[PDB]
Amino acid sequence: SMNPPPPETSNPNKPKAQTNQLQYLLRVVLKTLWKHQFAWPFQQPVDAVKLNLPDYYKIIKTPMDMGTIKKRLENNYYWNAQECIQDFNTMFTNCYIYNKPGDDIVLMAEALEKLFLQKINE
Ligand SMILES: CCOc1cc(N2CCC(O)CC2)ccc1Nc1ncc2c(n1)N(C)c1ccccc1C(=O)N2C
Repeated sequence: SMNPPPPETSNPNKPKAQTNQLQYLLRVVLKTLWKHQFAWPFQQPVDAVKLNLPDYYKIIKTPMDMGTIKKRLENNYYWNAQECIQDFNTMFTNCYIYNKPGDDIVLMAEALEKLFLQKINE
């Protein structure tokens, strides 16, 4: 019947930071993934209503997507780069937990994860 609210992208109790690694994650790592041909499923929250996934938000306890990560980065939401990296890992992990080995969406996530890891190697 209804999707939960997307994850928060701003929080005035949460100190704003921008570190040099966070600056790289936005301007290089997120930008590279965002423009990839496999990005489209991950550019917004999972729409469990439209995809007809009544159990998604029961199983996936920390939903995450790159639209949220982009906004977090743009809003200086993260305290350091490790917390941003954790969000990306959560995003890939959610897709692997909900879906099945060999599903196209899974194979897309694995390719983006590999790319992500290659880019965070600078
Ligand atoms: C922006 C446009 O988004 C979509 C368009 C279409 N279609 C449908 C069929 C029409 O004919 C044309 C368009 C289908 C899916 C998406 N979006 C989308 N968002 C998130 C997920 C995802 N798909 N996949 C594939 C998953 C499917 C099942 C369970 C989980 C997921 C999943 O883990 N993620 C990340």
